[PDB]
Amino acid sequence: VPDYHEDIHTYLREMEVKCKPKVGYMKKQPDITNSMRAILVDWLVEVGEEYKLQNETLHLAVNYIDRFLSSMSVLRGKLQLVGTAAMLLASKFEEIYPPEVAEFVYITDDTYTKKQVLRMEHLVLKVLTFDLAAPTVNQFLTQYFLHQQPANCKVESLAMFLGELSLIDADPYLKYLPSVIAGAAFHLALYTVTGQSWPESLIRKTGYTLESLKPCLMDLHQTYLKAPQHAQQSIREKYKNSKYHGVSLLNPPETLNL
Amino acid sequence: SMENFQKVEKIGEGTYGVVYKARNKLTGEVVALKKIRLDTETEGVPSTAIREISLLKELNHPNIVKLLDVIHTENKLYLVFEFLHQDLKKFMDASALTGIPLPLIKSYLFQLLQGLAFCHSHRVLHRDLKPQNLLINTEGAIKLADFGLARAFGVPVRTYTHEVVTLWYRAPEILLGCKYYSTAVDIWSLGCIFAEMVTRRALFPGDSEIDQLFRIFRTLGTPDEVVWPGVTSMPDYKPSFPKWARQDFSKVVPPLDEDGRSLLSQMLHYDPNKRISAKAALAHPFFQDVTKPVPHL
Ligand SMILES: Brc1c(Br)c(Br)c2[nH]nnc2c1Br
Repeated sequence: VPDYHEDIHTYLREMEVKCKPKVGYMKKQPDITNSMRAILVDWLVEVGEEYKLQNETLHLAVNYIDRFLSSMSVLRGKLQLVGTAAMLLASKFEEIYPPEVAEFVYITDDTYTKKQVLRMEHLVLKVLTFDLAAPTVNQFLTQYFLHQQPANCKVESLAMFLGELSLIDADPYLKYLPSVIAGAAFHLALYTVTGQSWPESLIRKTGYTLESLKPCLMDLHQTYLKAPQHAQQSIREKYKNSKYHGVSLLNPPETLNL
Repeated sequence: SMENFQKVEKIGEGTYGVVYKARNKLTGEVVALKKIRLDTETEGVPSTAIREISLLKELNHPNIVKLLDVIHTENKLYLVFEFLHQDLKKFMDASALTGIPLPLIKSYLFQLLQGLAFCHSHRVLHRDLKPQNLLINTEGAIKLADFGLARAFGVPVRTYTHEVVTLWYRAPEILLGCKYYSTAVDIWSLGCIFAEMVTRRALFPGDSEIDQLFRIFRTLGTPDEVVWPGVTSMPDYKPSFPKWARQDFSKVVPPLDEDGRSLLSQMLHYDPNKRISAKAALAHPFFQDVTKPVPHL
């Protein structure tokens, strides 16, 4: 709580740089593309909904995938196996009650065996050298939420919605750090719902201004406006639920006036 | 590589294997090897091992047991740890004669608090601070060990696993089924350990959750809305709970001086919000004359 707020934020700002995937890895993957990655992440959203997993678990799994794919060339028919092992690892790390391995085998419609999943689990842990406590967009968002006055459930849900959308598109979001995406997502959410802007108190905390967030914000605002048309729709569907205050039905602003 | 290690003897055990004292044949370094059985079928790498390794890899601190390496040798995990000589429970038993010298209790509490503050500053809850998980060496160091039950928390926290912490060291907010618990649970545990180091017996040795709560209530008073706003609304609070008066705090740990008593009471505060942080405790007057003496045994 309050005694460690600053220490922890500082620490996560250090770790997010250390846990960043390489911006350019997809260029170096012969057999997979940003679009195939988009498909995988969209499926992971569905898995998360099927098993009622935390959003944090989804964010971690994506972080593990992008890091693994930064080191390891992977064939298209194996991408889903990587994804499944990452989501298993994320669940064991993050969830009170992770789904059993059999449940992960099942969700791949028996494309892979239990033995494959388990072997990939170990390989992923080796490639990542067990470094699983990665900062996510989510972890920064929940800290930023403490700087609302007053707290607004639609702002929070919408910011999470937007942060989650950025997981789908390697281009361009791979080049932004979690704390920066969270900054853009939080300002955008706040602006859409209440008309307010990135608060002074978060400039003091993060050192980010609307100016430093602009490029990410410009990208996020486009993603927002184009979300109904995106080939991947699982996040929009997920965020229609009242658990998330139906924020995907809110209208994006046509301009940010920045 | 396993080849470079010579096993000496067994020194402990966990859920997924025993722990061996071993020595590096090349450097001479004495180490502890924590065996984690993996099984090709079943469930793969146990989440407790996944959490212990990944959290320990971030936690480099003189008062946290150092994970040196992780060895996968054909379907088991060996965690290579710095060797420590015994656990605090064994040392208290060995000190059943006369107590532990106060300079040493103070040194141990101060070091425990340093290790814990480091954990909490790095968003890690330990969740099983008990004397058996606190390791001492011959130079006067004490270190937090066994991070199998730990987890990385978020700010603010969400609901995590219930009924955590070995019962005797479990905080009232866990016992009362609160939706949220945080760093203050580890402080409660250290508070119980502080008391235990002085008396050499457990402060609240309950055998069930309700028994644990009642022992706490009889020592510190049954909490009302004055002492702990929200208590009566907590999921496992019951209005039929007996209403015990709060004891003269000098009677809880009679050998304690004014400063020690002050510090203990802030560690055993009912309201998690008011309970002292490990960070704030390091500057308590109790520690004004702290040194780090070698263990007397
Ligand atoms: Br010494 C030692 C060390 Br070092 C570690 Br690590 C342990 N984990 N369980 N039991 C342990 C013992 Br005994």
